[PDB]
Amino acid sequence: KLLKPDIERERLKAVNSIISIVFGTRRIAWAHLDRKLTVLDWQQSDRWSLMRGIYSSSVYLEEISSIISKMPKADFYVLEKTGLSIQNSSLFPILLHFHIMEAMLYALLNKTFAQDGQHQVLSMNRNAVGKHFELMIGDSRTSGKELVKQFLFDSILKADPRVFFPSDKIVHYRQMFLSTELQRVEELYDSLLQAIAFYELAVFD
Amino acid sequence: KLLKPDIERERLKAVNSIISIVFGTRRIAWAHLDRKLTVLDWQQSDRWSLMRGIYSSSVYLEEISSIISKMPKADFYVLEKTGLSIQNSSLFPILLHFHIMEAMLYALLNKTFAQDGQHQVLSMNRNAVGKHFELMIGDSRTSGKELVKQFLFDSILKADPRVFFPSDKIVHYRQMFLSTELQRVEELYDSLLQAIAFYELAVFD
Repeated sequence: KLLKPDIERERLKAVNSIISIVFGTRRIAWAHLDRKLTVLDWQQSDRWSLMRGIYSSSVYLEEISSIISKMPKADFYVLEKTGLSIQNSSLFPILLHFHIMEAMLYALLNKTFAQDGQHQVLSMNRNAVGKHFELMIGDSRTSGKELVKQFLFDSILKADPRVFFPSDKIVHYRQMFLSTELQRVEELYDSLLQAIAFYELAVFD
Repeated sequence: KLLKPDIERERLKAVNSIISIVFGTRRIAWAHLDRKLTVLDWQQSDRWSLMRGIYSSSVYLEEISSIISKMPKADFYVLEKTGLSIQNSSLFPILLHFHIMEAMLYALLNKTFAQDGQHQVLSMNRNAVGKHFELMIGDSRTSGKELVKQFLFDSILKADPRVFFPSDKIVHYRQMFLSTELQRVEELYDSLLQAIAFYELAVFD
């Protein structure tokens, strides 16, 4: 239930790095984390041309191809599996957008699937990630902004933390968090938390 | 309006061959036609695991990769653009299926797009193809079976044919039609009709 499709515990425990991807209706963000829990890259971008009343596959292709052209190679690419269902009609536009994004990411990031048939793109249960970080109110999630801010601006550093930021990147990551803090880019926070949760729940059991 | 995205007229007139793809909820079909209007290939899928209750991107990736592995190369891959609107909540399961199919076909059949940004997958308006073959009664499109039967079994030979079946293949295409005459095989008919309409409306003017 946590991860789909089903990957052998062997390939999961031997991961060297993942790219965790989270998107909304307006923005997308991703984080590259290695098995040392080091944040090798962490980016967000406002894909403002999407979700403007039309569902043009050609525009989705241009946007998603541009997004992934900035991603380094990783063992797995992890997307959110949300709680949206077909029964609610008022959420149809969002659900359709999410499935198109997910479909092209599955297709474009599985660069060798046609030759080896091994899945590299996974969907991770967002509700389970929310419970893991105690971000739930009711059965929905609250913001992980404050929890990410703790990781990024904690003072102690006298015990092994749950996530590491390199020295060359920590200055940029902090300027990125503060410059986008007023806009509250939830996808940026959620991509980091999903990557941490992937290692804590699926790699280092 | 007829074709999306917009393609330079230079590329359209220079087409050597196309793959015309039409899918429903149960089957997919395609036709490979060159600029001499020769049916180089024409076939349909049997049965797939899609549209059986769930929408799994991993399952769509597996099914569509298998379908594409049977297709030859072509200059363009033309998909149907239907009139289903997100405003019509009753059809969202089918609309979701169609958009996932389209998104992965756009992603997987654009093997060079990531380098040059030249679209090779196009969406052709189904209603316009309907009007071109005078199949419309009101705003609904009737079956093209009679047209295709006429194209495959025309023994008068007093008009310039609009499509040509090669000799090593015309035997197989006729027994394909007769074995499928007793079943719902509209995708097979529509894939051929869409290929012809593409040449008559976009290539030769």
